[PDB]
Amino acid sequence: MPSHKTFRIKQKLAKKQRQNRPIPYWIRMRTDNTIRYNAKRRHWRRTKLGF
Amino acid sequence: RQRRILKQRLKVPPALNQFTRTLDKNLATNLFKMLLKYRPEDKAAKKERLLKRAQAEAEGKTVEAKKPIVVKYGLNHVTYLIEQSKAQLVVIAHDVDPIELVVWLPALCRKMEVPYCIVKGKARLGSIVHKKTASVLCLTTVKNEDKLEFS
Amino acid sequence: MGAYKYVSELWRRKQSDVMRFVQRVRCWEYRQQPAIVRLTRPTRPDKARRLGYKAKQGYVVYRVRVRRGGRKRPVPKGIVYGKPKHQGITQLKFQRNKRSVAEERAGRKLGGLRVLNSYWVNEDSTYKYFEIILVDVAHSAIRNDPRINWLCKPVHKHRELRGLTSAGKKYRGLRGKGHTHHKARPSRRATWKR
Amino acid sequence: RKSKKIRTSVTFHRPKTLKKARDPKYPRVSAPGRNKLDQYQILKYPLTTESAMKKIEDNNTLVFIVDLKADKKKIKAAVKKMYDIQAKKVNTLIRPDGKKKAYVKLTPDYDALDVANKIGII
Amino acid sequence: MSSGKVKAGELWNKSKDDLTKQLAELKTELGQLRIQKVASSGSKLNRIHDIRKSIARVLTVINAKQRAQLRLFYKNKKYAPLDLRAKQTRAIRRRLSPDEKSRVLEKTKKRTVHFPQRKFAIKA
RNA sequence: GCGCGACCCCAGGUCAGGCGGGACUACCGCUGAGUUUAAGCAUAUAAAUAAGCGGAGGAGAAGAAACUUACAAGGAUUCCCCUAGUAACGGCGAGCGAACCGGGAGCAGCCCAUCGGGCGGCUGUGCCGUCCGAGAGGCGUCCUCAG
RNA sequence: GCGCGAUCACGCGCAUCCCCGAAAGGGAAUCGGGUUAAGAUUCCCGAGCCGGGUGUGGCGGUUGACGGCGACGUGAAG
Repeated sequence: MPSHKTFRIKQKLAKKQRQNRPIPYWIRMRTDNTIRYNAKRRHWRRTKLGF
Repeated sequence: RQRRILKQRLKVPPALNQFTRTLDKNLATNLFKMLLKYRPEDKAAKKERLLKRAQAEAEGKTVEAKKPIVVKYGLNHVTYLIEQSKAQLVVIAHDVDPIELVVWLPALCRKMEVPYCIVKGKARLGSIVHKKTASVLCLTTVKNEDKLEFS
Repeated sequence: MGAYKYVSELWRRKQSDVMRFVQRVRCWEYRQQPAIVRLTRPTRPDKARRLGYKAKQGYVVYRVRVRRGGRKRPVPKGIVYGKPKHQGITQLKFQRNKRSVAEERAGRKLGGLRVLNSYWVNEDSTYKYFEIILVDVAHSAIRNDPRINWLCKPVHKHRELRGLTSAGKKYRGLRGKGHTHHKARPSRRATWKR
Repeated sequence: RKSKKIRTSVTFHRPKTLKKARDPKYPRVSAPGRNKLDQYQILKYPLTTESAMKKIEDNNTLVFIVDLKADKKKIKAAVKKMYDIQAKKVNTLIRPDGKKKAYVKLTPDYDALDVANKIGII
Repeated sequence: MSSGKVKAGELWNKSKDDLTKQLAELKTELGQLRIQKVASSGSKLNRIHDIRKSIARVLTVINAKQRAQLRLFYKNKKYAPLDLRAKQTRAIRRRLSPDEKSRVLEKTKKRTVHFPQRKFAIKA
């Protein structure tokens, strides 16, 4: 076996994974307004992945 | 193995579904009236030749000398030149479906005493009226120095 | 006038003389041929010549085959479920006519064309037969003819479906004008039930 | 030459067996449109990680990050043009980047070390 | 030159031959700003923005030239499924362009239909 | 008792040219419920709603009388206002429920029942060169006359 | 018709179609050693083989193969 292989789910899962990163120190500074608690940032233990 | 091989439409159909019944339609029926009989075409071919030389004797100068000939093809023009009583001989094709298109003329012409010939096939009537299409009916309105052969 | 009167006179009399023979014989064909038939000739040129027939490109004539009877209403053998003023399966008959269904079928299959008008080409004992005129919008010959370029206008696409055919006006009650006609004109949904 | 008199006996003389003729096609004249030059740049940058460098030394193989409508034949061509080297095998991965990580093993005739030096990479 | 460029007007006044050498040079240099990303310099910032534009300017400008050229070659001849996009753009706008209105009022029963007037006096 | 080339019906392909299939919020066209009400309920009512389905346009749709009519006149068609909760329907229970007209909004009457295609030429919504397929009637002074 | 020859370009033959449908039915070919923080029968090092696809020569043979009672062993379209 592969480790379920298909590129077409596999890439998009990897995109959401790259998309779930911290906000970049800068966008807090120039800035308009917010306690910038980003927020769409998701976790290995809790809630559940979607497509 | 060998011997025969021979003969599609007698034993291996389907191969054509529309037309077989179309032949059966011509041959069979039941049924009440109406269209049949004459042409041994000897007396077609003379009519056809004296229909070709009823478009094709056309001269007709600027001057009212004599314009010779008219032949007209197509059902409505043939009806109206019978009704307007100067058709000198009309021609009917037997090969007409809808039949309804040509039914009127044998009754109509015999009420005008205009003679009518019944050529077997529609395409030859269209070619010999010098169309580039078949013709269900045609007329001569005025022949051309032929009167004796026309009578 | 002309020759077109005789065939018109015949077609009155479906049951009689040459017309019952020749058209019962063309039903050997009509049963054989599909529920789309395009043909290159009108069966009735008279009622082509009086519903809009000019031979000219973009014109087609087509025969449609529609079942006889009413309408039968889903679901049988899992039946409604409701009080009996509203129970009905074969009892109801459509209040579109069988002529309009033929208009719909035809315009669905020839989707780039629009129904002009339609006529009657008989019945046997389960099929009712129509022949329908559909006229191209998109080609120059229809456009450069002022007797038939009114169809081209974008408002007139899919006109059979919105009931703007002659058949669609007639089942909509728009045959009268006056007295009576009062619930049909301008529309069966017209006042919004105020 | 072949006369349909032949053709008539051929339809009569075959119970089933199937039909037959074959035929050509041709273009018009209104000129189909579209002149193009649609080009992607397969190569995007030489990839840089500690794991690439050891691969430079140990086993003569440069490491690029490439496009996501790569293959191995286009990269085996792309690398060849732009760096003047023959490449012997190419190994291809989708990455958690969304990007395609390609290990390109080169000929010993021109070594990854001094191929690299003029666009240094670690 | 040896320094970076460009203006829009400068590309326009260059030949097809010149601009592609310019497009050539630009990818090559861009390719450098990729290895120079490992360096991370602020010069590779400003420059990697502005080279991106210069590529876009060369790519557009050549496309215009080619469309213009095609239109000039063909205004003599017969043509276009492509310029036919542009004239319509599209299905709604194709419906609005038969044309309908002038043609619809064209023919049959039409000369005397309205009030007459002034015109007759002028020609006196 | 027969083969062939050609006309004419059907069919498949083919590339061309042309259109259509999905969308935008409601508006705008068939099929078609029930809760509910009638203090129950089955006709009736909720409701030709909602919903489902299809399809159009910037608006649709409806249109120049086989009309109204109850007289003696009007004079295509929508819509607004009211005619009216009248007429008519209905356990004639509960409820249902208009039209003619009348005055406005705005007005308009017409129309059936040589065409296109291909190149070439142009100042390409066009026309020319060409090749191809396919309200009517007679007479009369005249008044009016395209662009 | 599709399918195939066929080189010069062209004609000939037939019956039930065409994709998806198992990463655990069926199936062309790889191992051993090494190395990485993290891969590995996947890269390397050694060695092997397959598949698919053009040339080359050894010759085994030539009016399409000898031997061994035999069994059996050591051209080419329709």
